[PDB]
Amino acid sequence: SHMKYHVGIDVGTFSVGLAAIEVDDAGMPIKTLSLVSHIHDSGLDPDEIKSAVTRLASSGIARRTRRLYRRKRRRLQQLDKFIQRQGWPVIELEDYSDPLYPWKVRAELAASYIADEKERGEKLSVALRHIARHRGWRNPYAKVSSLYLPDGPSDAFKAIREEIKRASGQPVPETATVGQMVTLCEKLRGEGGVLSARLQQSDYAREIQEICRMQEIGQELYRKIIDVVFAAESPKGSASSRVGKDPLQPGKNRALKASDAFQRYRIAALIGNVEEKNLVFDHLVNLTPARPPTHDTNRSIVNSRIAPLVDWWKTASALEQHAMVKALSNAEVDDFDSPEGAKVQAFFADLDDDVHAKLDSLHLPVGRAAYSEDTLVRLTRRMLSDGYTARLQEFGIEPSWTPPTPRIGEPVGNPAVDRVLKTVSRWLESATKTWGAPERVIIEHSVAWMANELRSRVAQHFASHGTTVRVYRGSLTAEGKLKFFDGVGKSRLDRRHHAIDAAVIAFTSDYVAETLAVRSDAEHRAAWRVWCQKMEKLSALLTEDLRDDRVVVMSNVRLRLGNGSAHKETIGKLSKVKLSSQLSVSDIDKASSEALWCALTREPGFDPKEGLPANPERHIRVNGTHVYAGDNIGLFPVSAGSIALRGGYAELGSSFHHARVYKITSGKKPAFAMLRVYTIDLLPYRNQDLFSVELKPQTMSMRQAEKKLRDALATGNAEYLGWLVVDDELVVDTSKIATDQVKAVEAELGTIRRWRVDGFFSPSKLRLRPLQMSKEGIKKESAPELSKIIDRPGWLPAVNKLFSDGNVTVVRRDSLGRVRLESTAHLPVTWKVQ
RNA sequence: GGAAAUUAGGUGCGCUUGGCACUGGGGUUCAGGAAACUGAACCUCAGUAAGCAUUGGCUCGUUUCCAAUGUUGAUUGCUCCGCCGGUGCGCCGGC
DNA sequence: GGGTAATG
DNA sequence: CATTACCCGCCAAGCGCACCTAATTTCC
Ligand SMILES: [Zn+2]
Repeated sequence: SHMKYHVGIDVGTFSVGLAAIEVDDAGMPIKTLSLVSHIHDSGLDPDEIKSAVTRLASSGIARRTRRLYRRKRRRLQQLDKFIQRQGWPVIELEDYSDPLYPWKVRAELAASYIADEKERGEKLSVALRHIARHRGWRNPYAKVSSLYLPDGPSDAFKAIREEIKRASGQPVPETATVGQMVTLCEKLRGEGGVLSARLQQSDYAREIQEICRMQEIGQELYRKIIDVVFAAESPKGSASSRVGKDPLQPGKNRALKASDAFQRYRIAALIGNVEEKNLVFDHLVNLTPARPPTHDTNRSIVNSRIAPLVDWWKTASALEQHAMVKALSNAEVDDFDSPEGAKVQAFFADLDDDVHAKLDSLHLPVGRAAYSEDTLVRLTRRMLSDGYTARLQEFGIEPSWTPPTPRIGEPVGNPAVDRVLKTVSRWLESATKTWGAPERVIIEHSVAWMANELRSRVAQHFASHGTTVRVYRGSLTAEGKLKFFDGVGKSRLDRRHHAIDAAVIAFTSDYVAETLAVRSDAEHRAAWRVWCQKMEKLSALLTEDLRDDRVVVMSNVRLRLGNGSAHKETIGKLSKVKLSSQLSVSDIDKASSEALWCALTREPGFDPKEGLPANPERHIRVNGTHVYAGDNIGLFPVSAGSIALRGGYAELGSSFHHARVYKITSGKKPAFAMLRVYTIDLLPYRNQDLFSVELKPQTMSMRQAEKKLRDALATGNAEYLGWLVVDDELVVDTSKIATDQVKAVEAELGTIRRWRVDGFFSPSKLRLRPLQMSKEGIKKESAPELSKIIDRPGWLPAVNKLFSDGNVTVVRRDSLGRVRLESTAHLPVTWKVQ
């Protein structure tokens, strides 16, 4: 389009004010193109009760924990295979009748020799498998070899040792293993017994060591046992995948600190910051001996006084010892592929058991450089042959060069920031592809990192079209006569003020920018006269849009199947009932599986009202498994939707993906019901349209549904009209269906016809809140009805009452806030409930 | 304003571990009982999202079974389908 | 904050 | 139908990648 306009962007803590106003050729506002107060969830996990935990954070904890249980099972499987290769038997502890049998064996093995070769191996296998389960803690980067010569007893070991001395009275504070202290007590696990059990793997390795001495087990096998019992993956190269990149040379990973490159680079940087001959002379001394810098890694390596290491350092080539640096640093992956690293790795086998612990005491510098190894070396070479100035000539980079920025929507790692970045990119792209590029983009308001990154990302994005981009401080930003919901001029309750503040921001001249912050030069005064002429012209446009309610308050919706944890974490005991018992319809709907529900509901004696009568001769098949009248079956003890899990059960919670809306034509009068679809009932149909997935009556979603809707679906009197999702926008006529507290809100604040879907409260009730309002605007002098409707729990209308007499329309919008009535791309579309 | 090296500090995540809690199997010892039995402490093993993918099986399941291995399973808010746009069939983005 | 279970 | 009480699993460890803030020397 040939229209010229300005763009104002207001960044809030949980909102984004987006504004674009058509501007005259001189600078006067003409028409408002798009006013949007975009609200976001800050990327937070809804199931974390507002402890400021994002989905990314909780996903990672679940991801790592899920792997932890897998890694723990692999260890115990490998230990059993290691025990069987030694001719020892893998005996289960439930075979022995003594519940404390593993503790007795661990104390017996650490005291005297065991005669029988069979009994000695059977009890060693019992003691080893037990220590592996509760094996204490070690530094994750410390390798197994750090335990071949275990360290002295930990502070926790000494603390527990004195604890038994007090409770038992008879102490042995000398050469006592963990097993033989505990054995004489005859409540360990928990807060009370092991006093939080802040133990160490070295303490358990010491117990294993003494067991090996008593059973005539040399170091050749003790070491091999320590390898298996204390096996663990290392977090060595865990950070190697998320390393930044060189701006000058994109494809190369950033240089690693404590490398011969960076160290020889670093001191070259300081001398340059003249004597164009004596540069290299000074550098020679600085290389090989605020304070001056040095080749810190080489100094740290030699001083270590590790006799076997120092011999390798001089004999190894510069490239060979470069691999030694990567292997010792906690940020690099050991390779075993190149010959160099294979030599370093081969050296890592022959060292004595006393050498290993000395390696962990050594500390190399940690960090990353801005450029990359090849660029690090190349500039020192060019630095040597010269006296920034040294850096310029290497790349043919025009001196004004700054490292480029990614696309606007490129995520940065912070979930709250990535919400804004992706939103601003989407809106500008929709704005650009409609009215072309803008003339000015002005951005306003820890969170300032967003605003800075926006300007940089936006400026490069619009560099071709010559668009000015500016940021301003929040205090300078704030420095009218508009009518909002709660007050005049200013408002914290009305969410439309975010777009209004963004509109004013699109018209802040830089000469006005000085005086605005100043108020909290002759030409500066000429600007103010032009400015007020624009502002007074702008004020009229927003009043109309505020009156016509053209300011759009909106948020995105989440339609994918995955949405946090799929059920509650607490597990409860199931209810077991003999099959011959009397089973009402309520009892059958509490069955722990769908197959059980089908077997019970397909019985001949089943009645849709009375259920199943007591019958000592009823026969039931569940997944080919026959169940007699004398067998127990599992039922949920609660009416809540749940799943059988880990022997017991767990409640599904608020894990609704979407809710479907039905019209029930029963002949009496058309009624409206609602089906809340659980996330779990859409798992087998992940690859389909979730809103068209045929849910079967056996699914929990169906059984938890309003009974009226269930009978209608079984007869064909329920018409699927559409689906709702959390953060969907509704238009509601509250004249006939508003509750008393809603009307009290509406009387004080005006009729509220735009509502937002915040939850699916009951199988028959919605959770709605006013779309354009925020809780922070509720003052102490306000009415208590506002806190009920806006804060908690909100308007909770019945689905049938709301849709029958509310004249409700579900409103979906595009990125510019415009109502979307039809879509070629099969995107969510506005529809009317009728 | 910005960039490099620095000293001080913060935020956000990444990786591997350590303890519990919960449910299930087992076991011992108690409390109360005349007993049958309850119930409580402990100890031990196991599960620790639901699932999805591959392989191989069964009684081959619209009551969707079993076993092994892997898992990015839960960031990226318009699922799926479709059309473009980048990217290393898939990922990201736009409608 | 969400929902369930339980009252008006 | 509307309204209200009450329910939700937690705590450590060492390290490293990213980014930001406040200062000093150069240089753009
Ligand atoms: Zn049968």
